[PDB]
Amino acid sequence: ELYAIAKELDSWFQDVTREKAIFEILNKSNYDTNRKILIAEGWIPRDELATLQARLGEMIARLGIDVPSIIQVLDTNHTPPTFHRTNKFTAGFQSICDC
Amino acid sequence: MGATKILMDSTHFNEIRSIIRSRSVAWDALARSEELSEIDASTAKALESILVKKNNGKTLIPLIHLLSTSDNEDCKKSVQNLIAELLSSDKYGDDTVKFFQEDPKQLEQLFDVSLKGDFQTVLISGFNVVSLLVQNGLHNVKLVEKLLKNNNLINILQNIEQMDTCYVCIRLLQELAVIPEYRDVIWLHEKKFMPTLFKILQRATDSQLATRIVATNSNHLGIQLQYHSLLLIWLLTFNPVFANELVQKYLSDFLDLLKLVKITIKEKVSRLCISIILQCCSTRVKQHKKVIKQLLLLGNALPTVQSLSERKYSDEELRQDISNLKEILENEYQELTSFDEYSSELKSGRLEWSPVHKSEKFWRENAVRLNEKNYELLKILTKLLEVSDDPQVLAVAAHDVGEYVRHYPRGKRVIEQLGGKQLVMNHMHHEDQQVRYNALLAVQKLMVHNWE
Amino acid sequence: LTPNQVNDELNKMQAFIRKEAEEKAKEIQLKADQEYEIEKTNIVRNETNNID
Repeated sequence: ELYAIAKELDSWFQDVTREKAIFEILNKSNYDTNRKILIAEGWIPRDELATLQARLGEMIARLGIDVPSIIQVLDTNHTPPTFHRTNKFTAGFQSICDC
Repeated sequence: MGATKILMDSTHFNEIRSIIRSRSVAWDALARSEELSEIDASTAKALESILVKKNNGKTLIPLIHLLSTSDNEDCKKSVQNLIAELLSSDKYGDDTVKFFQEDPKQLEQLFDVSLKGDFQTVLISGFNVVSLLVQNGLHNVKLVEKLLKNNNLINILQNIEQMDTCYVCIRLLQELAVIPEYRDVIWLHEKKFMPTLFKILQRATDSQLATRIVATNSNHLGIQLQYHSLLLIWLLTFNPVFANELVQKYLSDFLDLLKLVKITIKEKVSRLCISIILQCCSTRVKQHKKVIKQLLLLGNALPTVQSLSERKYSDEELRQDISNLKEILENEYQELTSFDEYSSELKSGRLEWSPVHKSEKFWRENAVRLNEKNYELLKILTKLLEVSDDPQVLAVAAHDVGEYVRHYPRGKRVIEQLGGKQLVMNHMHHEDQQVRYNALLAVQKLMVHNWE
Repeated sequence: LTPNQVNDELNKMQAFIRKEAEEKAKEIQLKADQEYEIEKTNIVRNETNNID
């Protein structure tokens, strides 16, 4: 039985880790029985809205329920986060930038 | 006039309806050149004009003549659109609804004249007929009986290739059956279609998402079919006595609900299906024992109840319903005596698995009375095992042989006097995996606990 | 998609949930009718049997 289990236990480890992590991260939103919708907020880059919509094209493709847009930008009074991109050739350079 | 509209959810055929609404057929020629009564088209033009800037229902009487005298393959479309549209809003007319429930002569033969030729004309004519039937004072069973006995509908309901026409045809039936008056009537020849519906359900549970088979079908564009099918069953099952036979007629389909409750996520099916089974298992009917045990045997839904109980649901209905299901599912058999049933099953020569077979919490005082005959019956069972070759039979006995020591400590001596230890050693290498695995379990626990 | 369409995903789903609950309630009324039927028939049977 060890021979058989070995093929799958390792995979299942990181698999189940993915589910626990995804459940946790989704759990940070607010929900109540009041509304069928889910109350959530998050912070999203602005130069990829079209890509976000296209990727949500799958949301309307197979699991479709016909509520495509979940994006509506409002304003706040707190400073936004700062972030940028990195590349393979610059693994070290970019790290020390924000270190 | 004021009534209850029908067929709102469907969308594909709304445009088909609109196809002729935006058009206009040539009525003048029909009666102008020896094909229609010279007044039919003249007053038909006036009626069409009345559709705007006016709002008084006696002039609708002659259309019976027109449809009776109707001769062209599609001229009937204008009048059937009239029928389907005068109901679109209460603003139309002043004396429509009252007259239908008065004279049955016209209404009865409306069905007779229609239901021929084109698919779409048949569909819309049936829609108009049933919609008129919706209103109070319209309960003539003969119309629905003749509708059922005809093969014209099944000639298209069998079209597994297209799901739209079959959708609408099945859909109108639920509104037809809202009242029990027609559930029984349909039950006579109901068999023509529920095999098809169960095929639809089997395909649904067979949903292969690795290939595109839901083309334009999602986004409320085809999910409605199951939402209304399950409603049809929850409707026809409002009667216990009639609900009994089907459960005693088809087995696999009913068991398929456990698979159904797993694949999809949409709420439109969960509460619907669970209620059907809840009705199926109530003592309110005078049969609630024939199929429950086999449901437990092949079902093994015990893991599922907690799984769905823990998960997320905003509705206030299914939460208690699943608790009812669980309490009636486990208490019925898992909370039962064993020794009597144990003897009954062993004497029959039939050995299988059951909650009694593996359950142990309810085995704290069975062993003492298993020694009443000095284990005569159980040792004879062991002998038949020695003269048996059924792997399940081999495993089940050894299971309780092990349960002996697991519960009862001093029965080791009788086990020793059995002399089957060498036969257990022989069973070690028998071909089946399960038999030798369970035999190793039994012999290992015997030897280790023998000192224990 | 289009920002002006964000009201359609609200109103259409409003209608969808409304019709779901409407069907649920219209069949709950049929359940009430069935309850009427049984609790009428049983009570009348029990009383009229003693009357007989």
